[PDB]
Amino acid sequence: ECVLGQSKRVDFCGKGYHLMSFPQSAPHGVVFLHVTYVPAQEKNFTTAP
Amino acid sequence: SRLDKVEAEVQIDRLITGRLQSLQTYVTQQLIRAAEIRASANLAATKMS
Ligand SMILES: *[C@@H]1O[C@H](CO)[C@@H](O[C@@H]2O[C@H](CO)[C@@H](O)[C@H](O)[C@H]2NC(C)=O)[C@H](O)[C@H]1NC(C)=O
Repeated sequence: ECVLGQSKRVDFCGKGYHLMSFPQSAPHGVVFLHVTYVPAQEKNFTTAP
Repeated sequence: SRLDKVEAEVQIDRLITGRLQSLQTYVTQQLIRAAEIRASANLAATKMS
């Protein structure tokens, strides 16, 4: 769900909006490099429905 | 109170073996219950996110 696709599940693959992941092999395990999109530099606006 | 230190060991070793087995049974069942509690806690951490 994260190397073979893009997941919409929140915090399943990294903190942020998941873009993609890269698997790396570790001894007796696996390491995922989760690439996410994190919004930055917010600014206040007035809004309306 | 009834037996001397050589006849008492025959009985005390029986008691020790039995009580150690009681503790072992308790700990084994606590591990098996902790696995299920951890599955439930992982599900709750997934539902939170
Ligand atoms: C969006 O507006 C709020 C409200 O003005 C800003 O929050 C205040 O920031 C000031 C510092 O400049 C604090 O002293 C206040 O306590 C904050 N809150 C409130 C309730 O007034 C907030 O900084 C603005 N956000 C952006 C990104 O501009």
